[PDB]
Amino acid sequence: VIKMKSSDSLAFHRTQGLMIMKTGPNCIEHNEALLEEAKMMNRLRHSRVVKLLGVIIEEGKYSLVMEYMEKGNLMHVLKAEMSTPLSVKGRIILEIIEGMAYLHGKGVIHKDLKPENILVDNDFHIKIADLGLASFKMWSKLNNEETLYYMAPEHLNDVNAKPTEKSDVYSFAVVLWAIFANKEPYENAIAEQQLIMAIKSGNRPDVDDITEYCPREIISLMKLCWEANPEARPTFPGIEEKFRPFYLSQLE
Ligand SMILES: Cc1nnc(N2CCC(C(=O)N3NCC[C@H]3c3cc(F)cc(F)c3)CC2)o1
Repeated sequence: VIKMKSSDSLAFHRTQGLMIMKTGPNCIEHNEALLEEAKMMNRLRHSRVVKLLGVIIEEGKYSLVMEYMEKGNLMHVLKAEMSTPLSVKGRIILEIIEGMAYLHGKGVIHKDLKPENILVDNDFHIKIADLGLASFKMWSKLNNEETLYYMAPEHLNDVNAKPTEKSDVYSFAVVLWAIFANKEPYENAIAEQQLIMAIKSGNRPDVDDITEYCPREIISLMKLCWEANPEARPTFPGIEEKFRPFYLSQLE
């Protein structure tokens, strides 16, 4: 089931086309649990969510195979020479909301939503990725064996609090900012105790640090989504209800 061979990093699959792949002694004790987890994550099927295409479960060699995304991540695309128009940026936002509302609907809480986890195709359409394996516990353990700017403040200096749907809504708010500032927030200052405590105090990325035009509605949306109280933040279906009419009438 959903098993690949190395005989079948950018990888040209033998029969099913272009794909992205991410590659220790074999431990038969965890192979069944890894295969079960990949099958589980493979059940996540949405137009704006990255599709986990396959796995390579071989002796001492483990790999995860996802689909190809030509233009790389959202930060790479924003920091490019050619500027991205408001209509494209607004579409990217709507697609992020859709992909996140799908994940939340399937009980998946991202925990690590950031521009590096938003992949872009040639046609500037996006897909939500989990490149840091935050939603794979079995496979994350293999990766570790012998950025905090998008993190909700309830998790900063508090590892034990269980993340929620509202933890992702906070991350979205900073992605929203980054889309308009065309850069990473907080002047790219090393994640420090000064910075963590400041964010916890109430500090947010500088809205006035956005030089290009950002509509009134999008500033309100990011300010509402990065609220200190998680209960005051909207849901992704809630955000969609307001954002889809705004994109159609004003941004498209
Ligand atoms: C190279 C390379 N480096 N990493 C990988 N992976 C690991 C992440 C995988 C991934 O994005 N997903 N798995 C299936 C659905 C999707 C997903 C998206 C979310 F927004 C949240 C999720 F919980 C899961 C793709 C393969 O391949």
